[PDB]
This record gives sequence, structure tokens and C-alpha cells, in this order.
Amino acid sequence: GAMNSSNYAELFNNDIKLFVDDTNVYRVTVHKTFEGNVATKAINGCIFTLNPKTGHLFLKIIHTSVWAGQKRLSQLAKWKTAEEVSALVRSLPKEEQPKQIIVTRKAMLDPLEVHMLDFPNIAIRPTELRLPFSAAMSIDKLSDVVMKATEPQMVLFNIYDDWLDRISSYTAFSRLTLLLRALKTNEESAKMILLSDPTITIKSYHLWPSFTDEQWITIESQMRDLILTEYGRKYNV
Amino acid sequence: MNTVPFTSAPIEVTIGIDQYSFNVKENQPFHGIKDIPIGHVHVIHFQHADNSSMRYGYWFDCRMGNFYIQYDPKDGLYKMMEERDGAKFENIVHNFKERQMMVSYPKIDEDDTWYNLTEFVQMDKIRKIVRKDENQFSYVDSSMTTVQENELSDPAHSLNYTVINFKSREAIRPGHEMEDFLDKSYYLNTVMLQGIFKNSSNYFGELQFAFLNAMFFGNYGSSLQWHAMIELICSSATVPKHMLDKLDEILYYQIKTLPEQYSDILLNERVWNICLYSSFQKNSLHNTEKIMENKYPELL
Ligand SMILES: CCOC(=O)c1csc(NC2CC2)n1
Repeated sequence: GAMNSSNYAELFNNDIKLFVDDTNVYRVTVHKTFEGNVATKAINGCIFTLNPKTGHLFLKIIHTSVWAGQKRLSQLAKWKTAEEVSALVRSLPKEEQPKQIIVTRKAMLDPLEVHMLDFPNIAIRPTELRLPFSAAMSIDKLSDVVMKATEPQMVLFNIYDDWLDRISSYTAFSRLTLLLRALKTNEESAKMILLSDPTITIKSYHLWPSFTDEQWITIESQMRDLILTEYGRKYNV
Repeated sequence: MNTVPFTSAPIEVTIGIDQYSFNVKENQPFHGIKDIPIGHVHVIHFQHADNSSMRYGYWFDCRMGNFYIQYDPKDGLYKMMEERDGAKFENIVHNFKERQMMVSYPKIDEDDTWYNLTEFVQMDKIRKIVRKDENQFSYVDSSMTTVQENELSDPAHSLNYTVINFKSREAIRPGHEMEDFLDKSYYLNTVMLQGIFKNSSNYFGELQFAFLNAMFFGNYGSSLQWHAMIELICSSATVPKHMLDKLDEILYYQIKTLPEQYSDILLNERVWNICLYSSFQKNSLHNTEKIMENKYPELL
């Protein structure tokens, strides 16, 4: 059923699963019209579809042309998400298809369930976790490929870089979620933490900097401080 | 005007006949029900005094044979039977009327309630939902489950209502997923009306039968079916105008008939609020919305 703290290690067992986050699919800027009314302008979006065990990220870029002439876009976005996730599963070899898909927002359940009717043995699950995947567009290379797209496009990444060579998938996911939680809570300070030292670079084929094990402990500690603080500066504690 | 005689009444029982009911005491000299209107299906139903569990009864049409009730002390219930000897039957009945041992079907002449509740209900269709082909009448009780309930266990004792499932391949055309889920007109008009029921009369007949089973026997699986058939119409943007007008009449009389103390368990809050206030047909059910708002405003 629902995914929560009680069954959290299930993410890192050997049943293929994907998280689907739709929070960046339909993105707009709100602005004033010459007449003084308000209008939206859409910008490119993305579906964030992530294998938490392996780090494989299927980033389906949603180009603004998909919204042209359409009504009720926030509703359409959930069904567009489900259409693209279903298309992705059908494109995978059977032995690569997920046994479960976990949606980060419950409004994705019915759209995905309907699109996946042909896959009755794939479980569609919500979660009680408040995962910070919305912050994916704070990862510079992901933001860059989304904003530069001129057409629909799928781009594949490993969101863990090479971490699984040194750490388990439970630890890698924990680090990912801490980084993203920090970026969501205070993007500038989070990004300052990640890049303050010019000698630690991001490899061309990576998303995050090439930290040593020790430097990752310092970094993770600074992210927890940031998250703690902001929770004071927010709640005055 | 036809008659359903009783051999006897050995156990204390509340007897229903359509929307009427009366109490019969243990071994009271009761020999049946007379003056039953021809032209409608009917239901005769029972609740034993000792055990309020297992409400049960019989759907029948007096045009299809001579039917009587006889208590079975082994199976412990009043059983409907058919008498094939026509002269034996008439002779039995005439004797019982002469001694005035029968209750009269107590229809007020102004009153169209029963017609309005069974307008589209036919015995032939009841017998396909309730499969027991050797009998012309159909037994139903509180506990019987529906085919769809059994998919989610004795098939002989099931209610074979038409399966309706909004998240099903039958309901959703490949490539129209959002369109077909948010506007069920395809599923209503093509799959169900043209394909399965053939016309709206058969659809309404099954809807009315499900309601009655749900009210009279407390059949939870009939309620499920009644609400599903309402919801499929209300969630369709494209419904023939005559169906909508007829549905409003059908539901009005169903809601009118539901006694105040049984609606809390029967009325599914979500279906009714969606149908009356959110759905495509939110503005098409004026009589039903007015009685619902005046009779049952809490649910909403
Ligand atoms: C005329 C009195 O009404 C009832 O007896 C009644 C209506 S719905 C119901 N039960 C539902 C199955 C849950 N019992």
C-alpha cells in the first residue's frame, strides 16, 4: 500500500521500483498583461522518474508545445505524466520493467493506474514520505537540459554519480534526499555549500562534486545545519 | 387481481409485499395475500421475529403461474412454490377468501409508487440476474453476493448484475485514457447501452432492481450496483435527454420511498454529492436534488 518510515528499506531490495514525481511537469511564470490582468506563461518541465536502488533517472523533458491549445493544464499534466511513464515502461524489456511505481503525490494514482491497466501486476503506490524531488530543478545540469530543450526528449542520468562504488543504495538515497531537502529549503545557501571550494569539481559525466568520503561527511553535516537553521529562521526557535 | 395463498404461518414473521408489511403471530390463522395488482412484478419478503438476520424473499409475476408460500420446518423458511394444478389452486384460494383469512394488497387508488419503482423491471431480466431456471420466481436475501463482489464464493447463489468498473479496460479505450475516465459517455452509450443492455429500459430495469434488493433485503452488493449505475450516467457528458429526465423520476421515487432511518447506511455520500453537485449532470436532476435536499440535507 502506502510507503512510509515503517517500510523504508523496501526501496533498496531487489524488486525493481520507480519513484515518479510530477511536481515539475507543468511550470509557469505568472505575469501582468498590458490590460493589467494576470496571465501565465509556461516554461519547459520534466517528469522525475527515479530507480532508488540504482540511481538511474529517466528525465522526460516536457516541452511547452505540449500545452498549446489545451485546457485545464494542471489536470492534463497528471495524465501526461501517466502517459509518459506508461510509454517508458512499455519501452523497457520485461525484465527491466518495475514491479512497483511509487508516486510522490496521491493525485497521480488514478491517472497512472488507468494508463497502466495493461500492466495489472505493476503495483501503483502512494507514499507518506514528503520527499524533496521538487528540488530536482535546482541541480544545475538537470535544469540546463530542461530549459534548453526545443522538443520533447528523454535524458538518462545516474543521480548518484559514482557513489554506489563506495556506499550502499540506502546511504546514497539518504544523501540524495538530504541534498535535495537542503536545496528546497534554501537553494542559495545549499548551492554555496556545495561549491565553496573551487578545487572540488563536478566531473563532466556527473551531477554533483567529486567529494572524498571525508568531504562528504563535512558537506552532509553542513546540509543538516542549514536545514536545522532554516527551521528556526522559519519557526523562530 | 391475483392471490398468493399461504399453507399456514407456523412461525412469527413480519411479511412484506412490495412496500407494505404486516406482522403475523406464531400459528396465527393467516392464509395469504389477495388483490395483488396484475401487470407489475412483485416481491414478497420476510423477517422472522426470532432472527432479524437473513431477511429474504421472492420476486414474482402472477401472470407467469400460480404461486403460494409454504413454511419448510427443515430449511427454516417460508418457501415460494408453484402450483401446476390450476383447479386445485383456484379451489384452495376460493375457500380461503370465503373464510376471509387473507390480507388485501392495500393499494390506494391515487398511488403510483409501486409502478414508479418497478417501471422498467421485468421478470425475464430478474431471472437472468438471479439464476435458478427451474423456478418462475427468484429468491433473494441480505447475504447474497454479486458476481463482481466474488471477483474481488458460491456461484449458484450470486446476483449476476452487469459488472461496471471505471478503472477497467472495458471502460477505457486505449489512447483515450484521460478522456474516457473523466467523461464516461463512451462506456455508458457504446459499451453498456448499445453493447450490453441494448436499450435504456433494460439499464433502468437493472438499476431499479438493484435499488429494491438493497432496500428490501439490505443487500450491500445491490446498493454497490445501484450507485454504480447512477454514477455512470452522471459522469457521462453525453446522455440522451430522455434518459436524464427518466433517471430524475426514477431516483425521485426511490429517495421518496427510503424510510428516514435507513438512508444513513444506504446513501453513499460521495456518489450523491458528486452526482448532484460536481458531475456533468449536476443540473439535470431537479426533482431528485429537491427531494434529497429537503429529506436528507445532512448527507450533503
Ligand atoms: C426500508 C428499510 O431500509 C432498509 O432496510 C435498508 C435500506 S439499505 C439497507 N442496508 C444496506 C445494505 C447496507 N437496509
